[PDB]
Amino acid sequence: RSMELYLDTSDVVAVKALSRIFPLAGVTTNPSTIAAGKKPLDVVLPQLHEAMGGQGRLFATVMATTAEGMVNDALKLRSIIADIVVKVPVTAEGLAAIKMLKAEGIPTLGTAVYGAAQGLLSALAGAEYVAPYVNRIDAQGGSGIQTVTDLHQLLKMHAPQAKVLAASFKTPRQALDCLLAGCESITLPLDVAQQMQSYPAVDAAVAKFEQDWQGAFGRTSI
Amino acid sequence: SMELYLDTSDVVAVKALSRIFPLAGVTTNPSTIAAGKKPLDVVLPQLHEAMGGQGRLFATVMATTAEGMVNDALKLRSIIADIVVKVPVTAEGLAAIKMLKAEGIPTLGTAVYGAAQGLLSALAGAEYVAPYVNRIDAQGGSGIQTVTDLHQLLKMHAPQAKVLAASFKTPRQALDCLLAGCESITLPLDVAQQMQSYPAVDAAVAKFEQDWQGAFGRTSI
Amino acid sequence: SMELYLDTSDVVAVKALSRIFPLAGVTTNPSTIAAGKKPLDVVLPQLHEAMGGQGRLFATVMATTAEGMVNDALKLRSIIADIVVKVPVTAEGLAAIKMLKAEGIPTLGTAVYGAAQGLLSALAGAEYVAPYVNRIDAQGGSGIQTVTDLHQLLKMHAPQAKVLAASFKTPRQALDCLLAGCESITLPLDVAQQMQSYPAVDAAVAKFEQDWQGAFGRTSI
Amino acid sequence: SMELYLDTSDVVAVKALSRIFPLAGVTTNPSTIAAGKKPLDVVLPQLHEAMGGQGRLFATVMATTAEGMVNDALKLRSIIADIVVKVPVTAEGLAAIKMLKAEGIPTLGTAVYGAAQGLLSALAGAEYVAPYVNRIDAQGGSGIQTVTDLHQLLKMHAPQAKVLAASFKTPRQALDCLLAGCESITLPLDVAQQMQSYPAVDAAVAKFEQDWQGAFGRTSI
Amino acid sequence: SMELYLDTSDVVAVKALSRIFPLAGVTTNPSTIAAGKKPLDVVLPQLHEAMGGQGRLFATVMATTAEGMVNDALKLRSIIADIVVKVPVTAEGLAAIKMLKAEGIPTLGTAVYGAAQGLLSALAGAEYVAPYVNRIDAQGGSGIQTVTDLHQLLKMHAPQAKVLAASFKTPRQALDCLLAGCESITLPLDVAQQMQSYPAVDAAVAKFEQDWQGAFGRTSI
Amino acid sequence: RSMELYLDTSDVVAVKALSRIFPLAGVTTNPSTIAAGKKPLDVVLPQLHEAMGGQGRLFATVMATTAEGMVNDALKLRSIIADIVVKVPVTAEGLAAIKMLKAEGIPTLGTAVYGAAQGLLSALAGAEYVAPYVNRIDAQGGSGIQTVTDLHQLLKMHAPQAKVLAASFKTPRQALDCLLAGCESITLPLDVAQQMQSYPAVDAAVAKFEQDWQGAFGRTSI
Amino acid sequence: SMELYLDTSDVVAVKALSRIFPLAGVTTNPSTIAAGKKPLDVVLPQLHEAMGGQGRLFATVMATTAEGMVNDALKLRSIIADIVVKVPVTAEGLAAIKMLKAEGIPTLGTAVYGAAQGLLSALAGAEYVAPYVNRIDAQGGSGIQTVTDLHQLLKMHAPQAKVLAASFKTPRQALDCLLAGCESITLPLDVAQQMQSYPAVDAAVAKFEQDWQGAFGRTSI
Amino acid sequence: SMELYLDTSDVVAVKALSRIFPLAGVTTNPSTIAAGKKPLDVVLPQLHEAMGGQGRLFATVMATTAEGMVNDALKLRSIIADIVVKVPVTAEGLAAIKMLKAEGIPTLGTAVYGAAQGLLSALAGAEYVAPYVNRIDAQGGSGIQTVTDLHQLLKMHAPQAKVLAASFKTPRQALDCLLAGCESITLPLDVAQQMQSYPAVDAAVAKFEQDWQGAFGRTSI
Ligand SMILES: CC(=O)[C@@H](O)[C@H](O)c1cccs1
Ligand SMILES: CC(=O)[C@@H](O)[C@H](O)c1cccs1
Ligand SMILES: CC(=O)[C@@H](O)[C@H](O)c1cccs1
Ligand SMILES: CC(=O)[C@@H](O)[C@H](O)c1cccs1
Ligand SMILES: CC(=O)[C@@H](O)[C@H](O)c1cccs1
Ligand SMILES: CC(=O)[C@@H](O)[C@H](O)c1cccs1
Ligand SMILES: CC(=O)[C@@H](O)[C@H](O)c1cccs1
Ligand SMILES: [Cl-]
Ligand SMILES: [Cl-]
Ligand SMILES: [Cl-]
Repeated sequence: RSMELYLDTSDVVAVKALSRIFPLAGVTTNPSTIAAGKKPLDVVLPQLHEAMGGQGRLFATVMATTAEGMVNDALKLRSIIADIVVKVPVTAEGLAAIKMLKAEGIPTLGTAVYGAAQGLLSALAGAEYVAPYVNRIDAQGGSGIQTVTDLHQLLKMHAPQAKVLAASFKTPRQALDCLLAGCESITLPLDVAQQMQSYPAVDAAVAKFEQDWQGAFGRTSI
Repeated sequence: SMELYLDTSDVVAVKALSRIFPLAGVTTNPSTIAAGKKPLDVVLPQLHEAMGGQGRLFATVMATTAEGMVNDALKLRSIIADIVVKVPVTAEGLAAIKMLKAEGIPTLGTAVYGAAQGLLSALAGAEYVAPYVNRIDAQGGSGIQTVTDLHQLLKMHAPQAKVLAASFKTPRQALDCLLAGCESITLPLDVAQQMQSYPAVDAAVAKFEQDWQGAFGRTSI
Repeated sequence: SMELYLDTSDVVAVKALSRIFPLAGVTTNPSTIAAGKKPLDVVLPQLHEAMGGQGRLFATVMATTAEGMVNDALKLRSIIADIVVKVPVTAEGLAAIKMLKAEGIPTLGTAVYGAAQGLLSALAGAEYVAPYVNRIDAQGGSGIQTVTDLHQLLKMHAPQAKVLAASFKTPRQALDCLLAGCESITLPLDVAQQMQSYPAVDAAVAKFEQDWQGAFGRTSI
Repeated sequence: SMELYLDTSDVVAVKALSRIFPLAGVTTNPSTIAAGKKPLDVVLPQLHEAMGGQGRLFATVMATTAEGMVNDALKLRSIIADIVVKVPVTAEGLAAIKMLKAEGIPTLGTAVYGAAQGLLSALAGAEYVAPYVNRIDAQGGSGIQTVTDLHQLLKMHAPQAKVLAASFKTPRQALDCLLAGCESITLPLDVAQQMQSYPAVDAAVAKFEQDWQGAFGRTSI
Repeated sequence: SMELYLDTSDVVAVKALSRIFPLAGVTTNPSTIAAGKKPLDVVLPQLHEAMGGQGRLFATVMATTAEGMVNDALKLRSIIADIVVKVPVTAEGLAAIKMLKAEGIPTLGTAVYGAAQGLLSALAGAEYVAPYVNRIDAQGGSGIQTVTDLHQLLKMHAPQAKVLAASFKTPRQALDCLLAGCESITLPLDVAQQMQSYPAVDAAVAKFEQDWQGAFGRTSI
Repeated sequence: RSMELYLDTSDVVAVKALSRIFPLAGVTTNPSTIAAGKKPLDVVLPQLHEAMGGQGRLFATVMATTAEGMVNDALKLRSIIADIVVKVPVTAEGLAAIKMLKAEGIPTLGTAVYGAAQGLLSALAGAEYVAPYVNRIDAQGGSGIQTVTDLHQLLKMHAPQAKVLAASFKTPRQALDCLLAGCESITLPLDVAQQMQSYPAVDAAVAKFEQDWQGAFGRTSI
Repeated sequence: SMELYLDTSDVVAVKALSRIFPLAGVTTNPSTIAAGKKPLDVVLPQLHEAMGGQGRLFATVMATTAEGMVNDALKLRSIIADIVVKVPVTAEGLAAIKMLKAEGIPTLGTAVYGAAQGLLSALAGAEYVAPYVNRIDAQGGSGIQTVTDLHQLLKMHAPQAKVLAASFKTPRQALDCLLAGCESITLPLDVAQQMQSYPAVDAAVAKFEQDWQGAFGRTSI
Repeated sequence: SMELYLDTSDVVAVKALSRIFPLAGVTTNPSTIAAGKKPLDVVLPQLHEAMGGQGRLFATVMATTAEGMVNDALKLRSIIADIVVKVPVTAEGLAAIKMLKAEGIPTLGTAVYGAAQGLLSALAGAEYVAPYVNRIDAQGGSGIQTVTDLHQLLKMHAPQAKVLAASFKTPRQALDCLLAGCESITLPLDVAQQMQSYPAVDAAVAKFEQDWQGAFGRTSI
């Protein structure tokens, strides 16, 4: 029943480096980070999978406007990565697509979720993950944390096969607050993930350990 | 696990929104049947087909004695074999719900304006109870508090029944009902159709498209 | 799952309301049987018949010593094989409830005015505990608070017992007991006949009939 | 499910109240043993007999060292084979409790003035933990708060142990302890009597009788 | 259920307190080893023996790089076969914890100053997470809040991990961690030595003795 | 706006002894304790007044059963003690009496109060103090603390010229809980007051002060 | 605005810390006076001048009878004319506080272990009430809860008095008292020192200096 | 009534954002002054001019000793006669704040990482206390909690002082500080720039424009 922690990036190098340190469940991509990488899906998706040692889940986003075109995008994505999770923006056509994909047996995530009812609808349609945009919700004068709180309650009561996968972070604290509200998965962008490697108090505590050790013995080693 | 219903008799709307929303069914009442100009024997099968043969239908008895309500219920079931029969929760309605429980015909208790009235309908055997959220507000109560209390009462005192909240003017009313734990909900057309547009979602998707076009010169996968 | 009871000895009213309400049985007390002016050997089979041979019956012992109360319990059980014996929660009553649990005759602890007294009766073996909600109010206490505390005590510390709340002047009191978790209830006649009319529900049904008429020329299905 | 105890060494009171209260046993302590002037080998079997040969008994060790306390335990168990041994929660007492757990002799941690101390006694092996509610109050703290915390600590961190609350001046202290989840309790005689007999219950039974003799000219059933 | 630990490497003190406290084991850290002036291969078997061969031991790695930390873990395990390896939760420590999870060596994430950092160590595979309660308090934050948050985060998002709170100045800090749900705890010597004597307890036992000798001439049973 | 602590007794020697220790505002008598004292009102009441050194408020209960009889009793009590406060049990006739005595300008207390509504009624009729029987309410299965809480709120919102004067106590904790609920005055029975009279922990702290002082100066005193 | 005190009789420390800390004065007690090994007539003026003639002084009576406590108050006030006299809140101390109020000498009620005790000392006339926060904890209670209740009691029932919390092992205890509304406080030396230096502050000041140096080739102006 | 500040040394940005926002002034620190590459004597009057010659300026001392910081403050006040001097809340900074209050120079206590530290700075005389919200988050605490506690501490215990919260990554952090009561705030450039873009507002206005055009054939008044 462990939580799932994802990297929100398309940057293969960073995924390889951070995979060594973090207990990562996989990588979420979106069209903007794919485009930023400049490499097409059929190139970058296997590269990201390789960068995680072949383990973990990948997510990528459909691009078509109509529900049926979104199903065709899903089929292409799955032909690139057989067990990829298909992200579908939760519009009306997106809801139709999510229902179609549930009928086809292809796992989906409802993305670009700005409110709890919209998120719950995508889960009822069949999405196994629902991704509210926490920081984006804030920026249009709402509360991303409250949306995550409500959405998580609604999924657990009314669509219990789905999880919240919160996205859109500017600080580690936002992600902490989402987890404290029960949200069962999370995808962190690169800078937020990197702010979680510091803690100078830990460094000083290890330094005092070493000073005491090299002071009773003649060693910093064991 | 929750059941989302559409509160209409408009067969065109049912077919359109069946494509978008995860509908569990359609609830009719006398007023939307009438406004549809079509008799039960025509529009009930049209509704059933408009959601692709899956889905639950609900329709309201019209008689005013309990035995008359049982008669109405039998006619409705002969029109649609698995239909759920809405009985307004009056004294006679409670009698009808009791008799129909005996008959093995599933019932919903409708026109509920208060938590205890709703619980009674559930105790008599209704497997759904439908408080009128917005109408409760309109006589100076709180439809949300009635749904909250009714849900608690059903979950500990009549656990076979669900709240099926109805009567909404805004999507937020329905969201508040769901947050209070209400297990099913039926939405009128304009509320469901407000749950379709999201400007910020379209702006994010348009930005995705623009970035994709800047990098790959295309708009497609 | 909840048990709804009628608190009366009036046989004609039990007959009348057993068709409408979903009754689990009837509770009598000394004052109620004395208003009836028919002895326990008459009115108890009549009350049993007026519920269609269904539903449970409750009646109160009159003796003052535990051994006397046990004798009364055997009398009542000889009149109605499956009757539940009401015992006022005094010291002797507590002793009698213990004795009756040893005998295997189900009891209810009645005339409870405080949570601790009620819990003691449940621990003695009573299956139901009956606080007098309104009478507690009149002592300057809070019937609702006592019911709330008693239900928590039973669920934590005597889980084989249920609160069967009694003594009501308004439907709201009974609803408040049910929302506090109280698992059964017995209503006096007037409070039963205040939950059986709602002008808003009749107006709703009337508007439904008006639309049906204005669209099909009939008020029938 | 809850265990109610009497906090006394008075064999007459035990006989008389075991007929009325659903007692699970009797708790003795050195002061009440002394006040009875009878040694343990006399008064413990008297107490066991006054409970009708059922019931759990508790007695306190008197030794000051762990190993002496273990010897006191063995003495106590020779007097009453299934007695629970009360050990004051001092450092030596914690030692004794661990030893007695190894020996298979059920203990109770007594003279508990704080929640951490009580949890320690339960972790060492005590199956009951006995905070002194009123004494804690008298020292400037809150006995109810200590019972509340200790019960939470036991259910999370030593789930084989129960709180057995002791030291009471009013029935309300006992009730507050039970509402806080306390699974067992032991009452001193005066509090136990205040829990029997309430004038409003007697007035209610008297009015029941009086109008049972108004219609019907009788006293009985 | 709960696991109580001593935070020390003083072998004599461990042998002494293991007779009184219900210890689950001993945690060491590099400062406390150094202050003991004995190397690991000497003092770890000594602490194990001083606990009587039962009990879990914990010891900290010294390397700065993840691979060297894995090395230290193997060495520690050669000294004590079932020892838990404490890894400070840095980036390299997180790497070391993931590697050690792959190796099947149980780990504790130590030097934890915030809830998210601790949660990460559990996700990487640590079975225990040790926030420094008082050191968080000293830097202006709240060690109790960090423990409260961390416990919730582990119970819902990393359920195979427990909080093992460390760094205490008062018994009240440890109590508050346990009231927050903390499933294990490691106490420094002075703090363990302060929940070891209670004046009001000794006064109660002396009152017992006084009454007992006023009645039976003697003390002892 | 200091609270008022009263002693609930008519034992003159206990009043003199306990007034030395405690900051008493006065003494409340009732018929039972006056009877226990075996001395008529015209002799105990002046004795109690002097046992408080002349300062201090006195309270005594009427014995008559009709409103006009109670006004008579009140006039007699005021002839004994010019500024005595007249206690009136809150019955229907008691309420009529309190209205009449308000008209007379004679301060009154509504006593034998078992419910918040009853107590508020007595204050509305003109009582300046209202005395719920905390422990008697606890005794018959209710909550004297809740009754004090509700009564205090009612008086502050709806009868602000009146104060709660809580009575009937088996423990000091009941009294502290009344005070924490805002109750503005309290009358303590002898045993409860006497339990508020020693604390071993304080004596241990003082003994340790003395022992450190002796170790440093060999003196024990200043 | 708040009064922050130092809880010491170390003259050198008082002079040092008075330069850093915004102190309103110094509280002495018999233990710290004795540890300084100088009598009152010597050390009190030394402390006064170590605060630069500003600041209030507090000192404790030694006598055990009320008359003796008053006599001690007179000696104390002849040494320091505006000193506040600390009286331990015993029965005799309550008497002494009453007498000193009648004399017009300001008092603090010390060694308060419970909220009602503290309230009594304020009612008797004490301008300050000093609970022993950490010592209340060590007895198994909660010093923080005592301070909270006492502050509420003083504000509604003895408004001329302030809580002056004392007895601290951590700065967090002090902070929790101030958050509870505590209007004055007195810190021992080690807690006082912990409250000034924070490594993260120094790190931020160093980063500021480094940026300045990089942009201007200096660390000044 | 609340005071909104811009946290920058960028003279151009100050002029731009002065046009939009209701600024009360500008806070500088060493890092932003340094990043601007202009000495205090040059950039501080530039900033004053960019604010239209009104509003408050803040600048930080660089010295490490109280006496050094005081002379730094004198230099600052010679550049800007009414400037507020930011002093990092260390021990030396505390002494500096006390001395500067003696000198009548307004100060702000900066680099506050905990509520107690900040309160000390206000008690020493600082008119403003600046916790570093985001930096507190970063080291494992909660900057929002620190702001909340500090604001309560200042309002109860140092009412002449205001929280001036700083260090922000999002507008939400600042909103949460204001909702906790914090009375002043200083925003970095990018957060201030997120607070001037509102897509839904632009959409509503464009809809206004379109309706006005469809009715009057023009877009203006
Ligand atoms: C039973 C219902 O569905 C009603 O809510 C109907 O939709 C309304 C018309 C005007 C207010 S409510
Ligand atoms: C237990 C009952 O059946 C109620 O009728 C109750 O006994 C009354 C309250 C007020 C008058 S009678
Ligand atoms: C632990 C007990 O058994 C109680 O009886 C308690 O110790 C008291 C006796 C008298 C005043 S408090
Ligand atoms: C080394 C640690 O992690 C702590 O266990 C240690 O006990 C403390 C040092 C300063 C305050 S507490
Ligand atoms: C009327 C009073 O003033 C009370 O003292 C009353 O007499 C009590 C009975 C039991 C405890 S208190
Ligand atoms: C009056 C005092 O300051 C003492 O209570 C001192 O502060 C101590 C606290 C804990 C052990 S000694
Ligand atoms: C002290 C300040 O004025 C802030 O700029 C603070 O230093 C930071 C927040 C995020 C990165 S640095
Ligand atoms: Cl049966
Ligand atoms: Cl050690
Ligand atoms: Cl008396």
